[PDB]
Amino acid sequence: REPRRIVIHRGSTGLGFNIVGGEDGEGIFISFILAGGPADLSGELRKGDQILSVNGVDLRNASHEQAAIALKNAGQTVTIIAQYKPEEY
Repeated sequence: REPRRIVIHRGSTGLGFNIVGGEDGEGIFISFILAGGPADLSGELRKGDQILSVNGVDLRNASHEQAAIALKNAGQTVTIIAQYKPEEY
């Protein structure tokens, strides 16, 4: 259950995933992976990954809005530290 570093590049549509959580002690979790999008084709992101950071910005205790912002401001090369945490998701 080690965390992993994933580097994805943004596409017209975006990074290709959605997130949930950010509240009540729940972290930011990947809820949806868009087929064929960058998150999908990383081969390293899954539904149920907790996003621990984005370009080094800690999102462990971040609100959903904070996390969305971080993903948008991360630019064209997005480095995600994710940890697969299905029990919690």
